[PDB]
Amino acid sequence: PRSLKKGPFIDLHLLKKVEKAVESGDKKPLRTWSRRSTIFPNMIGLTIAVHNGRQHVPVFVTDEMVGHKLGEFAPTRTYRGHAA
Amino acid sequence: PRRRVIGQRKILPDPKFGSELLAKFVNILMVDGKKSTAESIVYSALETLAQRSGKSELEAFEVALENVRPTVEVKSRRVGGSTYQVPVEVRPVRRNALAMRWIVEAARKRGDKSMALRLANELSDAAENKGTAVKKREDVHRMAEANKAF
Amino acid sequence: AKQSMKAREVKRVALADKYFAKRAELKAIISDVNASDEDRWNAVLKLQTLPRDSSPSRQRNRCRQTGRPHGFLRKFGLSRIKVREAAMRGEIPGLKKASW
Amino acid sequence: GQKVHPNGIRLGIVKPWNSTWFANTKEFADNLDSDFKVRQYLTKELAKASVSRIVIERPAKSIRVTIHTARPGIVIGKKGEDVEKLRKVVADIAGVPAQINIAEVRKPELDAKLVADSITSQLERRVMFRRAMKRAVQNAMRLGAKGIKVEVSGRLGGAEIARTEWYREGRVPLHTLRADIDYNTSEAHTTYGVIGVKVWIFKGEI
Amino acid sequence: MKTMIYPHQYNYIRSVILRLKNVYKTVNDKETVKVIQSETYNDINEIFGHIDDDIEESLKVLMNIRLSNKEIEAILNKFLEYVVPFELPSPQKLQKVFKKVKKIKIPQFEEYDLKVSSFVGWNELASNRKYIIYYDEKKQLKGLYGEISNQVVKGFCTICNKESNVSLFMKKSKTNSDGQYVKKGDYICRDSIHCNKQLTDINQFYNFIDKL
RNA sequence: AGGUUAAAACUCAAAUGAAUUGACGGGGGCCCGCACAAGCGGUGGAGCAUGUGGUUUAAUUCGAUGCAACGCGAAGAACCUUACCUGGUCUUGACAUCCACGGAAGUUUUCAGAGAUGAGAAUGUGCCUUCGGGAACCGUGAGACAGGUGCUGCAUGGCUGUCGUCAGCUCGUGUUGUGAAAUGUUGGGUUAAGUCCCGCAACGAGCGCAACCCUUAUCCUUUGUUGCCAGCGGUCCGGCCGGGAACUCAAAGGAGACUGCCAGUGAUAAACUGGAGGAAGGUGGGGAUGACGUCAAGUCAUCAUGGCCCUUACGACCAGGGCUACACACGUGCUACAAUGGCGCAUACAAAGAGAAGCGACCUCGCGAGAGCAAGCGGACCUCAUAAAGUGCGUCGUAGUCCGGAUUGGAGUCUGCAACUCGACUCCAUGAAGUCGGAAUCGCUAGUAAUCGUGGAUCAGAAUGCCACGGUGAAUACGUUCCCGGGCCUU
Ligand SMILES: [K+]
Ligand SMILES: [K+]
Ligand SMILES: [K+]
Ligand SMILES: [K+]
Ligand SMILES: [K+]
Ligand SMILES: [K+]
Ligand SMILES: [K+]
Ligand SMILES: [K+]
Ligand SMILES: [K+]
Ligand SMILES: [K+]
Ligand SMILES: [K+]
Ligand SMILES: [K+]
Ligand SMILES: [Mg+2]
Ligand SMILES: [Mg+2]
Ligand SMILES: [Mg+2]
Ligand SMILES: [Mg+2]
Ligand SMILES: [Mg+2]
Ligand SMILES: [Mg+2]
Ligand SMILES: [Mg+2]
Ligand SMILES: [Mg+2]
Ligand SMILES: [Mg+2]
Ligand SMILES: [Mg+2]
Ligand SMILES: [Mg+2]
Ligand SMILES: [Mg+2]
Repeated sequence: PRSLKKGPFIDLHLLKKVEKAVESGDKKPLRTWSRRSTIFPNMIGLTIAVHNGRQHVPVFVTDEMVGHKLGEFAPTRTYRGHAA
Repeated sequence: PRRRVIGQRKILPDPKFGSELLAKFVNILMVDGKKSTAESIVYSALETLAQRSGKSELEAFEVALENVRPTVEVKSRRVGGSTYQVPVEVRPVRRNALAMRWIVEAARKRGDKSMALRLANELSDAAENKGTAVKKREDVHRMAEANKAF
Repeated sequence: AKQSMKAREVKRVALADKYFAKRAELKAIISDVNASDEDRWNAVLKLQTLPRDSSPSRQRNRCRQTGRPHGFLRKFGLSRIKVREAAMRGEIPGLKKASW
Repeated sequence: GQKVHPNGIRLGIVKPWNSTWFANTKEFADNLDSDFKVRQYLTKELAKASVSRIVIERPAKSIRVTIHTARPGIVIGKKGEDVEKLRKVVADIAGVPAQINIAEVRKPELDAKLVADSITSQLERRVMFRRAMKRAVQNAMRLGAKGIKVEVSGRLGGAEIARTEWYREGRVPLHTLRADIDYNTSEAHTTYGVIGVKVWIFKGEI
Repeated sequence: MKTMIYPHQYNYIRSVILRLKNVYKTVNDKETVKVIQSETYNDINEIFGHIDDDIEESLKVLMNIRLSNKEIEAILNKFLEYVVPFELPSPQKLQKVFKKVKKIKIPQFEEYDLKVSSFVGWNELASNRKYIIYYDEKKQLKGLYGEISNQVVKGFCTICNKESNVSLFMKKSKTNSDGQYVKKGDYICRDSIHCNKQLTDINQFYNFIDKL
């Protein structure tokens, strides 16, 4: 994965959004296209809607989710089974 | 081929025993162009054969070959709705070629740990006419005898 | 290629030249072990702000005559089809059919 | 089947390169692009000049362009006015000091490019394709070509089905490398579509 | 495949469905209702010719006396799918049709409108004419421009045979060398789209064209 | 049994005879080709890589489909690419020309927005200059127009596959035939070859064949550093140094192979067979080179182009997604199934190639991938860069293993704005199928197959593919009865 020397990657717009939400209080789910952004400890307790390409999927950040990209919790491809 | 312009290729004699016959055998035993590996196996096998035989390696090799060598073979010929196996005399060079090939095949099929051991045991069995390679020669002769009419 | 596709490439080359110095500096700050973690963090965020087209990676080599995105040769700056045509006409110096 | 480009195969044997300059990989592509632009400009500007071949050389930092034309005067202009105009534009395109040399082409009937350009012009003028082809063959043989071949392909005569017709006189030995074969092609843009002309001219071995 | 029906046919289907339903609303005698149910059912079947399962389902809902207007709308929407839209000519082709009128301009026509358009007509204020394009029995596109009256009066429209706000439309014959010309026309709806929706018979429009 | 005499309605625009050019035959003759035979190694079974079909999907972009589609266009899809989908946007416009009008261009920054972009601020304000000005380039407004990887490869050009590097295909004139046509081009020998000779109502000619071209095998001449070190001198033992131009090698120019010589055979022929010499022998080896034509074969998505269609959208811009889906079928590969091997340690012998937004040594650090530092080298100089198989020694002992390395968990490295979907690589752990593959099927005649490594293009990164380079190095060809294809003649 990303080098440790480089540190964790997050999109600046998301970082600002998270900080604004934390200060404000409980907020309506944040809408982001930044699937690549890593989930941070500050995000815990905030619902972030991540784009799957066709729609934003609401994701409630938890402690376990920290250290993972937001994209992992939103599925891009839809499969309901072959000949199902 | 149709042109029949094929010519013989020179074969260097085996270094140790100075035999072109043994050099051919190495080439038959050789796999993936690894002549040195093949040469080591042949020389090891011959030594083991010589100790048990109490004869020179080349002499012992020749005795094994003599038993395995086939005088006559059958070539298939299609006549009408059936195919006829036709007995044909084997040329002296081919006799040697078939014998060596059969011994190598026989050695490989044996369950001894090393190829050198497998080869030596097969060569010894060939000398006493108990080898699987000798059985092939017997089978080839038997088939030819049956088809003698053709 | 389409005229737009050729236009896109020109923009990407232009932006890369504009921010070449800035990008190099920022990347150096992140690379340096001695640099403070705060300094690195600020640099990372700044590099994101810079236009994506500024990145040299975004630029894709195209045939200069046709703008073809595949079969490019760096030596001639042309795709295989145009290289062949020029080679036959003798427009490419020193280039001939090779047999060995 | 398909055939090798006659000039391409003979390049470095009996055929010279149009561009003869040395560059490293860094500058090789840039020179090719500049050469293309210069040739493109000159061809458009000197379309009626009966230009056959443009030789681009790059001595030192300068570019020397030699233009082979059947009609040298019209390229030169009056008191070298036209050539000077060309030089200034070429220098701008090249980005380096430019020299323009004009070379007359004698026996324009024996030049493949000039023949091809003539036929295509006639086809656009709606001259019968057969007549244009035959005359070109006849003209070259009179001028002393050892052989000539002319091929015209496309919707000939505005026919819905495209066909290829070829006329050859004398020897045209394409396989012989020492044989000097002048080859060039021209496209005729008509209301029916594109008609392609190919001309081979044999000028003797070696 | 889904049945294909003309726009005028769909308008008839809508009319008969509304008529059929109104019987349920008014008529108190089941016997009389039943007679009309059968008549309408046949008429809808006749237009479709072949009825698919979707049409059959709709027909079943139609047959029920408990049919509702909301249900009718849904049934109509399904029937709209069966309808085939009017084919707009290429802009070049349109100009070829209106050779006399150089640089003729066409307004954007709604896809639904096209689907329900037996004919397409547009009015230009500067022209003071109504430009009508339609496909005849031969199915050749026919384009005609005739003067439309600025005054609007309430009367039965010739094209649709329905009382509506109508403006007199006159078509001029080709001018002779003398300069004599004959204009023949009748009152028609000012809005072509409204008239199209009103029209249930393609023949009525054809008759109007014959009069011109 | 039937015979004989013998209609019509109706229907078709031909039916028919002879001969001609092809094609075809489970007709004939004669040759030939990895065609068979003779061999060697595979594929079809396993796992994995990759393409395709199908299915699925918002979309899984488009094209290629017997041989001659299927590691194909694509010499390299995270974004870009991208042509597709979803959402957010723009309409003389992302890209041109023209005109009017206002601003040098630009340079640095702020906020909002996923971004596109919009609202701002600040700083420049040049260049030419008949102090009329231009044109530099930003704008803004028209409208002619732009734009389209949109459709038709069955409208086309160009280019390509294919039969097939097969030996064919033709024309002029003459002659024959009422004519389509024939002759030449057939015949006797011969060749790899319509190659050649001889004969001959043909006489000639052209395109093919061959040769001319590149490379490899031998030698000579010139040149001698960055390459070489025979004879010397000296040594730090290293061509290392002073030297030598001998040798290797570099790369320019030459020589050499011609059936030339010799013997036999053959029609006092062409030619063939053997032999000598020679580095090389009869096409010495490899390559390039592909006739007239065939398949309305492939490509309107390289490009160009007739026609058609869209033009506030079928054009253009941005973010995210997809092209990587997965009940399944197939093509092509990679790695295995071990002991002719695995592993450990020690130790030999290449060629070819690439490099400045590059190759990067040494040294230091990390288990390692790497990191830091930093030479040299635009290169016979420096770097990539380690050849591997091999060989010696030790160990394993026929086990699903000390075989195999899929899969997965954890921890990292590097490139890149960014590796979630969806990179490569490393470390630790994990340790699947597989024990040699049904019917069937493929390649190969020698430095070949097999096997072993090495490099390059594309490319930020991303090869089991592709292209190229050396190492080691076989088996077998009796032969033409048979199978298949091809050429010529005849029917
Ligand atoms: K009759
Ligand atoms: K297999
Ligand atoms: K074509
Ligand atoms: K003739
Ligand atoms: K006759
Ligand atoms: K087109
Ligand atoms: K996948
Ligand atoms: K593979
Ligand atoms: K396979
Ligand atoms: K990735
Ligand atoms: K790379
Ligand atoms: K025949
Ligand atoms: Mg790229
Ligand atoms: Mg009777
Ligand atoms: Mg398999
Ligand atoms: Mg197609
Ligand atoms: Mg993409
Ligand atoms: Mg075609
Ligand atoms: Mg010939
Ligand atoms: Mg040749
Ligand atoms: Mg086709
Ligand atoms: Mg995108
Ligand atoms: Mg794909
Ligand atoms: Mg022949």
